[PDB]
Amino acid sequence: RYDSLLQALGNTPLVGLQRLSPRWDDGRDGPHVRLWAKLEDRNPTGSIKDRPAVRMIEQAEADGLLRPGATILEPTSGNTGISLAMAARLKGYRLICVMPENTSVERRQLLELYGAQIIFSAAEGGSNTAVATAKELAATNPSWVMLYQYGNPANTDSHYCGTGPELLADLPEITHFVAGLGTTGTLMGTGRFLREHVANVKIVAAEPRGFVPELYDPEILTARYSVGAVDAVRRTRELVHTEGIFAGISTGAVLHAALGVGAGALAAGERADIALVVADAGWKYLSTGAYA
Amino acid sequence: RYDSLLQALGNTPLVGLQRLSPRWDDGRDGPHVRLWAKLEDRNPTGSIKDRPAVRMIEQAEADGLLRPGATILEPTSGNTGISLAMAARLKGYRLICVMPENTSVERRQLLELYGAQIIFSAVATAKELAATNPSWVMLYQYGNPANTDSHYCGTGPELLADLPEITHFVAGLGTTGTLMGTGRFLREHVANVKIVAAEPRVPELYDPEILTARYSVGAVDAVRRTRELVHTEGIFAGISTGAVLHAALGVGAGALAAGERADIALVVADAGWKYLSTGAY
Ligand SMILES: O=C(Nc1cccc(C(=O)O)c1)Nc1ccc(Cl)c(Cl)c1
Ligand SMILES: O=C(Nc1cccc(C(=O)O)c1)Nc1ccc(Cl)c(Cl)c1
Ligand SMILES: *Cc1c(COP(=O)(O)O)cnc(C)c1O
Ligand SMILES: *Cc1c(COP(=O)(O)O)cnc(C)c1O
Repeated sequence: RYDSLLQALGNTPLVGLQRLSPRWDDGRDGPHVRLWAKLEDRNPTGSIKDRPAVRMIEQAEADGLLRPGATILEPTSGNTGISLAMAARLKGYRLICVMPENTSVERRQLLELYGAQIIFSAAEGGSNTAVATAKELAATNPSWVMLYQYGNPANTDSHYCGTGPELLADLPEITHFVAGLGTTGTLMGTGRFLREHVANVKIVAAEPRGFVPELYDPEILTARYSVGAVDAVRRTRELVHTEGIFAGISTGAVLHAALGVGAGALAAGERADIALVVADAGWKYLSTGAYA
Repeated sequence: RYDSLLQALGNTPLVGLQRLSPRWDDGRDGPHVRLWAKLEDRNPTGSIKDRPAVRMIEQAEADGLLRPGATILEPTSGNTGISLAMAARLKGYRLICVMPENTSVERRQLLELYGAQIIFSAVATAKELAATNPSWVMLYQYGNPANTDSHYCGTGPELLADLPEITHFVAGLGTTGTLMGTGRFLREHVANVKIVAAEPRVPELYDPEILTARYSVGAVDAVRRTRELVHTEGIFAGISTGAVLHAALGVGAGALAAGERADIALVVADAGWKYLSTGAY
C-alpha cells in the first residue's frame, strides 16, 4: 500500500502478445519471436510521463530549486503537463504549461481540471515553438521554475532506475526494447540500463515521419524507424482488435517498429523477445476520430 | 509477467488519502480517521467491471454454457459492456449490448472500437431478445453469482491483505456484486467491520443482510466530491467515486466526532475519461 497516488507509480505489467507476435511458441518452423507490452497507462495519470515528472519534481526539491507555493513552467504536448499537474496538486505548486494549440481537446480539459494554466503556442513549428515560447516566458519571470523535460537528467534517471530494472526482472531473456523517441528519456535511461546487463540487446526508436533534445545520446540506439501517421493508426487499431489493449497513437508507431524488428528476426530464424512500451491509453485520442 | 491482457486484472493498489482524510495521524485530539482508495481503474478496460466480466465468461466456459463463436447478450450502461467486449474480442465471441439512450459518447465509441454491437432501450429488452434467441448467451450481471464471486475471491482478500486494520468498506451499489462479494468476505473475516453503500438519489444478487449502512447521494454532491478528489488527491475518478467519497466522508466525520479510530476503504470504480463529455469536469 501507498501513502499517496505519487507512490502508486511504476511496477507496470508486462503482457505477452500471443496473437500479435510473429511466432509465440518455439517449434519445428523455428524459434519464437515474441512481443511483450509494458503497460505504462497503469500509472497515476495514465501515462509513462508520471515517471520522469515525479522524479524531476523530487530532484528539484532535493536540489533546493522549489520552495513551497512555487510556480512550475513546462512546455508539453500534454502528457508531461498532466503528470506535473497531478504532482503539483499533491505538493502545493502552481503550474503553467505551454502546449501547441492543435492538441486534442481531452488534454486541455484534463489540464484545466487539475488547475494548470495553459498558454497555447502556435501550431506551426509544433513542440519547437512550445519550447521556445516557454524559454521566453522563463526569461520574463525568473521566479518560475522550468524543470525542462528535454534536458533534465532526472527524466532519463527515472527510466534507468525504474523502467529498465522492471524490464530485466520480468523479461531476463529480452533481446530488443522498442519505444517512441520524444524527450529521449525512455530510450536513453532504459537503454543504458539494459545495455549494462544484457549482452547484445537492441534498442530501437520509433519516431514520427529540428531541435535535438539535450538528453539524447546517439550511442544508445541500435536503430531508428520513422513511422507515418497511417501506419501508426493502423497498428493502434490492430492492437485493440487482436490483444484488447486500448492504447494511444504512439503505441501504434512503436508496434509498427516492433513488428518490423519481429518480421526480420522471423525471416532470419532468430529467437526474439521484444519488449515495447504502451506509453498511454486511447482515452485522450478519441476526439481525433482515429478509432472510428 | 502475463500471457494475455485478461490476466493483468485486479491486484489493484490501495492509496492513502492523507489530505482528504478527516485525520491522517494519531494526535492529542484523538485517533486517526483514514480514507484509503482502491483504484479499480487499474484494470484491462479501466473499470471494476473487468473482474465480474472475466469471471462470468470463464465460469460460463467451464460450465459448458458458452461455445466457440457464440453470441453474448448483456444489458449494460457501459462498463460491463466494455469489459465483456474486450474479453469477447480475445475469446472469439460476438457481443451485443443493450443500453439506455443518453449514455456518454465515449462509451459508445469504445464499444464500437472493440466490435460490440449496440442496441438501445434495457434489462427487459435484453430478456425478451434472449428468449427469442435461445442460442445467445446472456451472462446477466444482475443475477450471476460469478459477479459476487469475483469480489469475494479478489477485491475482498486484496483489501484485507493491504488493510488488515480496516473498519469500514464503502462502494457504489449497482449490480450489488461489489458490496455483496467484498462485504460478505470482509464480514466473514473482520469482526465488527462496516459495509456501506452509496446509491444515486432489485438485482437477484442483493442480500439484505450484508449492508450495515446505505446512503442516497445526489448528483450535485457526487460531482462536487469527484472534483474535490482530483483537486486534493490528484485522482481523476469517475462520478460514482464522488458519491462513494461523499458517503465515506460522512462516515469518517462520524468516527471523528465519536473519537473512534477508523480505517475506511473506498472503491474508485473507474476514472474520469468516459465522463469528460458530460461537462462535470
Ligand atoms: O514523443 C511523443 N510524445 C511526447 C514527446 C515529448 C514530450 C511530450 C509531453 O507529453 O510533453 C510528449 N510521442 C510520440 C513519440 C514517437 C512517435 Cl512515433 C509518436 Cl507517434 C509519438
Ligand atoms: O451502479 C453503477 N453502475 C452500474 C450499475 C449496473 C451495471 C453497470 C454496467 O456497467 O453495466 C453499471 N454506478 C453507480 C453506483 C452508485 C452510484 Cl451512487 C453511482 Cl453515482 C453510480
Ligand atoms: C513522452 C512520450 C513518448 C516518448 O517518450 P520519451 O521518453 O519522451 O522519449 C511516447 N509516447 C507518449 C504517449 C509519450 O507521452
Ligand atoms: C458497476 C459499477 C459500480 C457499482 O458496482 P456493482 O458491483 O455493480 O454494485 C459503481 N461504479 C462504477 C463506475 C461501475 O461501473
